[PDB]
Amino acid sequence: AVDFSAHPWKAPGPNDSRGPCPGLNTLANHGFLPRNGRNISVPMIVKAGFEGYNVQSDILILAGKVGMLTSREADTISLEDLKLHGTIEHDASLSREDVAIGDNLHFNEAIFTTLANSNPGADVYNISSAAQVQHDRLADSVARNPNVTNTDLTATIRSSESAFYLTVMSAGDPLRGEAPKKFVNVFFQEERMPIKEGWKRSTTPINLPLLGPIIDRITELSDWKPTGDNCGAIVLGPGL
Amino acid sequence: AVDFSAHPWKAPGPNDSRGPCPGLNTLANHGFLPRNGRNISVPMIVKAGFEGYNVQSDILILAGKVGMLTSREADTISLEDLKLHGTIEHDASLSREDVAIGDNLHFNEAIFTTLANSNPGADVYNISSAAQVQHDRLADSVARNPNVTNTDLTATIRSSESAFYLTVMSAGDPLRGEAPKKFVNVFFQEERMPIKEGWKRSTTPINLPLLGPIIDRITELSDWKPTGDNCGAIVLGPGL
Ligand code: HEM
Ligand code: HEM
Ligand SMILES: *[C@@H]1O[C@H](CO)[C@@H](O)[C@H](O)[C@H]1NC(C)=O
Ligand SMILES: *[C@@H]1O[C@H](CO)[C@@H](O)[C@H](O)[C@H]1NC(C)=O
Ligand SMILES: *[C@@H]1O[C@H](CO)[C@@H](O)[C@H](O)[C@H]1NC(C)=O
Ligand SMILES: *[C@@H]1O[C@H](CO)[C@@H](O)[C@H](O)[C@H]1NC(C)=O
Ligand SMILES: *[C@@H]1O[C@H](CO)[C@@H](O)[C@H](O)[C@H]1NC(C)=O
Ligand SMILES: CCCCCCCCCCCC
Ligand SMILES: CCCCCCCCCCCC
Ligand SMILES: CCCCCCCCCCCC
Ligand SMILES: [Mg+2]
Ligand SMILES: [Mg+2]
Repeated sequence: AVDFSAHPWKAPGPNDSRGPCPGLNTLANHGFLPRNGRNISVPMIVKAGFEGYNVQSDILILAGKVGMLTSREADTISLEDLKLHGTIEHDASLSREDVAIGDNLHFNEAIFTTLANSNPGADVYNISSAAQVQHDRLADSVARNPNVTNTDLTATIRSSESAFYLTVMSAGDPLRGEAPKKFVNVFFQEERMPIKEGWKRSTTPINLPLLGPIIDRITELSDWKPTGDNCGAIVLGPGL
Repeated sequence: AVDFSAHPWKAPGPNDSRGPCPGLNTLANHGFLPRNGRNISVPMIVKAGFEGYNVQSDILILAGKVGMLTSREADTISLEDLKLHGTIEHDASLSREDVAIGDNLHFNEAIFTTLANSNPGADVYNISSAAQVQHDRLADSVARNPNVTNTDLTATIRSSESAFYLTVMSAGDPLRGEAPKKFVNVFFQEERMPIKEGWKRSTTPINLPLLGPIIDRITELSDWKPTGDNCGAIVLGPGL
């Protein structure tokens, strides 16, 4: 059914739509999603995320339908549409700059330094390192971004994203909440599945029951606190 | 051309899905949407709203994709899913009870009394009557529902809904912001297009540019103020 050898990595061209999400960009760069990054529906995302990563429909339907709000189309997006600030896209990203003081769309190596340097002395990233990175990235946004938004919702989304890189890029059981640095680094820096380096699609389904306790533990270890508004309101569509 | 003779009203059966929205219920009762009220996509809503009412894609795409959040499916809903409180469904409805103190799903004649009795001495409802109804419905919820939610967002949705019945059920130019009581009453009470009573689909497109000034004027005349935190956060999916 799914043949990874028939899904080679190819660099996106200059008119291939790419977004702020390394998960979806990586699927597109391997043809699990359309390589042009356009006309993508939630069914397409569900199937691509299952085939590529063994991520289940529960989280992809929930996230996907929120992502659909970022376009002007009835049932599709471009991947670039997802950069719409305050729908899903948030400050204190792991690999992108805050929209008020920089580029909220493209991989940025200087931002990524915090993650790349985390968990000193080990060859994996794990739940405690992930939490430390989140704490540090939010401190960076509070220090440098006069428009910073930090809410219960953005904090949960951020922990979700960390749980994603820990699980989808895992070597063994994604339950363990740890992933080889060499796999995660390739994922973010090149938006490529690190097949050559020894990565394989998880044989364990990654769903909400699995991710939940990981998300909550990342949040707990990150020493997160409310800083201001705390209204979990999302942007419901472009140009409002 | 649209043939309404090909789209007769039929009462919903006991396992036909129906929701809190008279607009979409009415389209289903005429087969513009599936009579069973199930497996409804945003494209289906766009086409049905155009064919039945001359409502354009701008508002239906925006509202439709928010409505999709209420189901567990990738790109469809059942009409009943739309009852999900705090996505679109709100307190101080025109024809339904608040969820905390009653049934937020079915037409309720006692609630509907306020609208049915508005604009005394005219045979139309109009912008000032619609505003008075909204003021009175909200006051009712504030008096009887200690859990009332009333925010910039719910207030905008409410004025949008009033603008819809004023425009879609109009006799002449929907621009005028007035509709025969005999048409509107059938719309709410029977969820039927009042063809027998003389109604015809608008020949003027109903879109955001047309609705916007009507919405804003209803709001202005309604002497509205927020309740509590005024947080415009929506519920992003069922069972959270
Ligand atoms: C419905 C599916 C998905 C949608 C709509 C989606 C959307 C997004 C968006 C909008 C962001 C930017 C958040 C920000 O940093 O400001 C993002 C980030 C991220 N997504 Fe996805 N995503 C989805 C699925 C996935 C999958 C399957 C993975 C797999 C690992 C993933 C991993 C990530 C990671 C690691 C980030 C963090 C990037 C950063 O902080 O620099 N996502 N996602
Ligand atoms: C197509 C034209 C539409 C018309 C004419 C229309 C009309 C209305 C009206 C008049 C109400 C208020 C009922 C009341 O307060 O008792 C209402 C409520 C509602 N409509 Fe629609 N609607 C339309 C489209 C939509 C769409 C596309 C969605 C979502 C996909 C939607 C979802 C709802 C919901 C959830 C409510 C419940 C709000 C509440 O009263 O608590 N409607 N609609
Ligand atoms: C998107 O894909 C659908 C089939 O899934 C196709 O009919 C449609 O034309 C495509 N959209 C565009 C704009 O190319
Ligand atoms: C993460 O790895 C570091 C270094 O190996 C270790 O000290 C720490 O206990 C680990 N944390 C978790 C949650 O496994
Ligand atoms: C961001 O903050 C600055 C300085 O506090 C202020 O001038 C500006 O209005 C803010 N911009 C936004 C996006 O609200
Ligand atoms: C609505 O109708 C009433 C009675 O005919 C009238 O007094 C009122 O001015 C009308 N308002 C608008 C906005 O047309
Ligand atoms: C109403 O709000 C209060 C807030 O103090 C809360 O305790 C209660 O559970 C709410 N009731 C309902 C019906 O949810
Ligand atoms: C990209 C993160 C997923 C966004 C989905 C919003 C709902 C809350 C977070 C998902 C896990 C609880
Ligand atoms: C008939 C009820 C739906 C119409 C209005 C919904 C608009 C969605 C939210 C956008 C900001 C108000
Ligand atoms: C959210 C969809 C309905 C919006 C209509 C209310 C305001 C219209 C004019 C305001 C200018 C931005
Ligand atoms: Mg970001
Ligand atoms: Mg209601």
